[PDB]
Amino acid sequence: HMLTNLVAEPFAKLEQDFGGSIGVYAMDTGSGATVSYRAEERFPLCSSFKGFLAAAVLARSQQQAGLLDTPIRYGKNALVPWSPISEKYLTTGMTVAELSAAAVQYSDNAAANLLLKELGGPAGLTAFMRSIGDTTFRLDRWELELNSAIPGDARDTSSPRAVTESLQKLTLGSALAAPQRQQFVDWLKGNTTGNHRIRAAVPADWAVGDKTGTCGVYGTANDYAVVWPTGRAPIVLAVYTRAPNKDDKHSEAVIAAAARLALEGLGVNG
Ligand SMILES: *[B@@-]1(O)O[C@H](CN)c2ccccc21
Repeated sequence: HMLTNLVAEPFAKLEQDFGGSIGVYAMDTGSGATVSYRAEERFPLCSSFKGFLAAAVLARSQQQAGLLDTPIRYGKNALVPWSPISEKYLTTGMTVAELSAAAVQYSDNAAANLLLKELGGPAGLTAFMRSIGDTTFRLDRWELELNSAIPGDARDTSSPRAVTESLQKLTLGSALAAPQRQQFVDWLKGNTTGNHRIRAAVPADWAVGDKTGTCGVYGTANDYAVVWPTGRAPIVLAVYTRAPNKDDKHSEAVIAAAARLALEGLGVNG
């Protein structure tokens, strides 16, 4: 507690202007100081689960040395909306590693569903998260049904805090072996969908990896990231949003602004 919210930031005004709710957890891994706002509330994961999905695949690859190289062929019926990479390889197949990279870096939905099947579905991914000590995360459905973002529905949700804690374990801690940890970091660093979210609050000369989520309804969107400011320890953070009405729009700018406030609250000069 002593190191949580040492410096208050105007998150309430930000979410009121947005017309919804913002949840933020940010950790300075050097000192343990944190910024926390609605951090234990549940928010829909949307596509943000795909980062943890790739981490679960990497964990399995520690026991299955041929897994990442395995070629996966799929039919047209596997190509659900927003599959920008896997649609280009329908006639050839893709490797497990390629599917994982596409799920992380392009939010590819066909890739995500194929990898979910490899792990035993939503319960298999949930079990992986339990195995690293995350008791909050739950995945319940597949793409695209998991994006419904219904107010009060706990399916396919986590909390900003648990997201940040799990992200820390996987990217900086010991939940993955060192080679797989760096592969997970590298996939996050190569994400293409997050330039207007946490990255927009991070100076260009700092390293950063992230995974976004956008549900398309209920103003529900999010991003989580690991950030390496030069000269100090890395920061891990998560920013999640939702809003009360089905046709409320999400805002990338609100996510970037919340990330800026989190970094300011931690005293990280940007
Ligand atoms: B997921 O939140 O990320 C992508 C991009 N906005 C996507 C598309 C369609 C459904 C879910 C998701």
